[PDB]
Amino acid sequence: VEKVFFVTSPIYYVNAAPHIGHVYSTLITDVIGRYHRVKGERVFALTGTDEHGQKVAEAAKQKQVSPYDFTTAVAGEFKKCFEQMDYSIDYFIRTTNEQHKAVVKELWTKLEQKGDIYLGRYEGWYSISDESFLTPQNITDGVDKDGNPCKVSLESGHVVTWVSEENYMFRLSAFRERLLEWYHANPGCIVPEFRRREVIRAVEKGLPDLSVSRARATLHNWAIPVPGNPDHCVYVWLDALTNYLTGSRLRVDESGKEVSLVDDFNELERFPADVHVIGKDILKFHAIYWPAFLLSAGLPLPKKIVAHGWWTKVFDPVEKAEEFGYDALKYFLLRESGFSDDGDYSDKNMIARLNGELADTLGNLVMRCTSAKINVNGEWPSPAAYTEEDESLIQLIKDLPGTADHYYLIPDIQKAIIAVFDVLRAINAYVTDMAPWKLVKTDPERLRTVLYITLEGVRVTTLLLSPILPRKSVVIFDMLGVPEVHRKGIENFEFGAVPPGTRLGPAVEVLFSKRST
Ligand code: MET
Repeated sequence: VEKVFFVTSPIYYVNAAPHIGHVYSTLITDVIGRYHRVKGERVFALTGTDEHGQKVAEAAKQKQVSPYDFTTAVAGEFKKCFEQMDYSIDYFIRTTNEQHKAVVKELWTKLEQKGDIYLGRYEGWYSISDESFLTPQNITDGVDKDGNPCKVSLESGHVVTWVSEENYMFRLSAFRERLLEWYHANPGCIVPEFRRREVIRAVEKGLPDLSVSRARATLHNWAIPVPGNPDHCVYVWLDALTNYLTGSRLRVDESGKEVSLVDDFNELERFPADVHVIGKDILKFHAIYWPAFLLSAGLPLPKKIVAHGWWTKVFDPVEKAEEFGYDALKYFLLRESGFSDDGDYSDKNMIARLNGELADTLGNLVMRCTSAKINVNGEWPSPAAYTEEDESLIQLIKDLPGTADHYYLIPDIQKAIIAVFDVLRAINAYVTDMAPWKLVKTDPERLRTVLYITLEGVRVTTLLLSPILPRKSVVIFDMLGVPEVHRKGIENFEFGAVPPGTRLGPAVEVLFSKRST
């Protein structure tokens, strides 16, 4: 089914300035979106801000300014950050948007009509910071900003409070069987696998109904009213999760502003999401609540939720990008960490990867095959006959796109990078064995073959690395003189797509500059 590939980030609470957490989540969303655009697919990537709720309102009250002013300002800080980071997100959604609120009301009303929302009570624990209902098994003893004894969440460590409110309740308990059927029929719907298993174990244990409204005083009147009941506000999470639906329904102009909300999601061919990128801290809301709501409303379910290893709720990414380069930092963040906190994020390791992989492996190779000493005609040469060693390298280059494609689709961007760099290491080894610098004087016919394979390997690896290194990839292709048309599209994943006789671009000038150890 040819639709628009729909990839999302979470929408971030505006209680606080943007930091690495949000940058990382949105980076992953951006990389996926970029890969599918490189593949030649229609893409709509979404990110944004989560602006209502008790947590934000109390942050605004702490800074002594109105919630409207506060949210608008911080939303601006997030936008500025994502421009600075040079993402290619198609739209930035804010839950304060009137068209978003409209959608929330439509969805709420649908749930109510299907009989899945009733008036009840929630009596139990709540983490305002996580906007999360917790059971007594999920709390323990801790301390508040003072240092007084209190209760805190086991999930997150933030303070919990007991809540006793008459609330509108969603009949989540009724969706346990269908959610379990969903997880089992779609065993790749949650990545990584151990997080999928975690969700299943949880839903197996049983599901309580879920409070989807709060008394308006509690949220300092900073939330969406419940349709037909002004005394209640819609739970920030139902509000927040609904952004995905809203985004799927907005026509957006070339400038990036929302201009229209379509009635039927199918008009824009985005819903449901093909990939929801989230942090591990909000898995339950996306893998349990969200699909339960969609099941109630008869809406289609997302294909994949990928939950990465860091919590999204001192290390300044803009500052490090100014120091080491933007693409470099992006490469590091995506290469250093798989689905764990077990990444080494120090300057030592940043420089180690910068010098070792980016400069020594990739950059060095680019200069070798474009060098005036080795590539004396400044062109793609026409290869002669291939040796078995030539063919071994060629096979790797041919196999690479299929391998990288699967990884990007899991999605597992770390493994995609590793796969490309395995081939880059192999090309370097080949170049070292063939010693093309010596062949310029000794065997020009042989050099043609060696140089051509090298150039082609570099092009193909660069193409598959272009979602990770969007700017540097362009520089590389410019050096190789690859025409624009060949920088995109699955047809150009194939070996030999750039014909011999193509001229290299002019030289000026380093690709990645190494740094003091
Ligand atoms: C619908 S995604 C909501 C995410 C939440 N606002 C957070 O920052 O953790």
